[PDB]
Amino acid sequence: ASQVRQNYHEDCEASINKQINMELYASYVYLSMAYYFERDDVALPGFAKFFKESSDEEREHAQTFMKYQNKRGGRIVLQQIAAPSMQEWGTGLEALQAALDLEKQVNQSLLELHSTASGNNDPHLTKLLEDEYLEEQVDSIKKIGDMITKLKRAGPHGLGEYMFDKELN
Amino acid sequence: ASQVRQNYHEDCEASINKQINMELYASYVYLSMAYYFERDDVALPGFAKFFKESSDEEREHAQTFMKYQNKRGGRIVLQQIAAPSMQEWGTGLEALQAALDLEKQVNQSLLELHSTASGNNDPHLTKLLEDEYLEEQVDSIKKIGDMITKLKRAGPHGLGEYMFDKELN
Amino acid sequence: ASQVRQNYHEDCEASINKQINMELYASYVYLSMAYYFERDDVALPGFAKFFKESSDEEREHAQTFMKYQNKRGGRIVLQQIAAPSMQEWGTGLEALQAALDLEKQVNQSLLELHSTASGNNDPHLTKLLEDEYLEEQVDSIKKIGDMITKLKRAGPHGLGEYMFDKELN
Amino acid sequence: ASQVRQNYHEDCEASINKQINMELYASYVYLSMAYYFERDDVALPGFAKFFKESSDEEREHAQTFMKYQNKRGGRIVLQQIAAPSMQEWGTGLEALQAALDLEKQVNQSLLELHSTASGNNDPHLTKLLEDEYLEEQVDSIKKIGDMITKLKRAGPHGLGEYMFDKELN
Ligand SMILES: [Fe+3]
Ligand SMILES: [Fe+3]
Ligand SMILES: [Fe+3]
Ligand SMILES: [Fe+3]
Ligand code: NI
Ligand code: NI
Ligand code: NI
Ligand code: NI
Ligand code: NI
Ligand code: NI
Ligand code: NI
Ligand code: NI
Repeated sequence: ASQVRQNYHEDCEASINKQINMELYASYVYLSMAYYFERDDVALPGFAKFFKESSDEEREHAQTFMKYQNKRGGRIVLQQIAAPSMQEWGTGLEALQAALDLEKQVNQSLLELHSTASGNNDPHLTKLLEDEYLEEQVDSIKKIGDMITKLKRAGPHGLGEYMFDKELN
Repeated sequence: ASQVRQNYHEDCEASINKQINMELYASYVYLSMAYYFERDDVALPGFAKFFKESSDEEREHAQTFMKYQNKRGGRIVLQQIAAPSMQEWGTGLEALQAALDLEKQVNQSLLELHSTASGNNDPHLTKLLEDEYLEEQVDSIKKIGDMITKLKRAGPHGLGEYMFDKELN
Repeated sequence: ASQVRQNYHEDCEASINKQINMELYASYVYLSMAYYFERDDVALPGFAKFFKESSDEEREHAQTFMKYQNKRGGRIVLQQIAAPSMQEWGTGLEALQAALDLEKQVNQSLLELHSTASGNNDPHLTKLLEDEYLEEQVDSIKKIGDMITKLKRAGPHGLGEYMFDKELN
Repeated sequence: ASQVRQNYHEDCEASINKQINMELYASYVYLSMAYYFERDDVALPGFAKFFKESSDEEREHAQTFMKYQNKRGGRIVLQQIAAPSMQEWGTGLEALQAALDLEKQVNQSLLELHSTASGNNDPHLTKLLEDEYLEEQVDSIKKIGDMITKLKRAGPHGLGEYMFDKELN
């Protein structure tokens, strides 16, 4: 084993590698959305900026897990990153609804990782998940939920979508 | 009696204690409204901020009456603070209408306190009420009335409610 | 359910609402103490300031739980706030002893909330409690314990109470 | 009559002249106390400063009434200023007790002046009394009451009197 490895279960190591792939996938989905909203026939620059920054954040989430893997003496194994589920994302509201669903899927995976870490009595890893991931995920889900409600109020189509887009820009 | 007490009628002392409870109740109502407007299915941050600041102000009104009670040599008696009349406040307009009704109820109580003070020939207390409470109350009622009119013009639902909320934020 | 709700048990939601009421009650108790110590026949401005700031802090604790309820998709339910157990709090030492007892009651409630969250496998909530509440509570209990010991040394009556009051101011 | 005189009753004019004398008398009493506390066998510099500043304030109160008399077209009539009731004021506590009694006598005179003004339907004068005199008087009575309580706690003799004197300096 690695000279640093201590109290680090192989199941947690493997689950971290799977989570790295999921974070990279989420980054790719948000990158797709970002440039969809810069199409000349879409032109929603607030949504584009929101999803560009979300894509950057998920790439950083993946990197933080890669750093963690190395810190504990596990070994990073990278797999193919799936194509985003769509090439075109529809309205601003439909993209936010897809984002909410994705964030909740990621949250479920993080909670399953926490259960794996708890069951293997790894408090360093439950700590990482609670402080660096679970809090960010709940905050993101509440923010996107708020955004869906505000957009449904303002629009969700036409002038209201145009005006809501400005609050993101 | 207190070593400081002079020209301070027991009826005014008791009426101040009842008003302290009413100010604390109004603070509680506005606190309820503030966090109602931060629900993920409401998401009106301008309304939330307006009612948060209103809640803070009413708590300060209560404290100023508590300080006054002590200044005159009366004794503060604190009672239960009733639960707000609602748990959910409806639309922004319905909350403002409830706020206007509450502010007018508080105003009526303050005017009755002024009549009690006048009838007991307490010009220090009629002074406090005129300068620190009655002016603020009339200004608040005019402001909320204005807000109701502006929101009815802009909305009061949908995009207009969304846009009006921004002027409060 | 709320569009944001995930892994949030109804028992935790209800326990958070009960804790909100307890924090508001503690705020009310400390508000009572604060203005008791500004009576002309008490006149302990250091104690008054200590309990005024404590009252503000407990109101903030309540608000942080209200924000948390909304963040997780629970629904805030506000109840009557009981009158403080006393109208007059006696000596500075007796008030600190009452405060220590109240802080330990609040701590016990927070620990029971943590046990509820743990038993329902909610690591986001055990996280909130550990980082935002349990640490503050233990620090507050140690501070008030220290204060009781210092006041018993200095006074606890007469000149020593007068001098101790200055270290709080 | 004066070219400026309007709605100014001769009874109010005479009562203002009597109040001018009372304010000057109070200034003289506090001047006596101030230098009593600078005797080599008393040596309480905090008390001395407190009463020096109180003496200055009462002289300013007299001058504000003289300015008011002129403003309304009344005519200032100045009378003998009585010697202070004592030449030696005893302990710090006895001086504060004498000051509290004097401030309450002045307050009673001001309230009688307000009743005279009210009965003669002079709202300019009831205004002056409420804003410039009655508020200051109640604040002064509460402050001296607080001071008596703090000094009784700290001392009122010996080391506690020595230490209390420092908080005034
Ligand atoms: Fe992520
Ligand atoms: Fe108010
Ligand atoms: Fe608390
Ligand atoms: Fe005066
Ligand atoms: Ni579609
Ligand atoms: Ni996020
Ligand atoms: Ni309705
Ligand atoms: Ni107001
Ligand atoms: Ni006792
Ligand atoms: Ni605390
Ligand atoms: Ni004597
Ligand atoms: Ni004064």
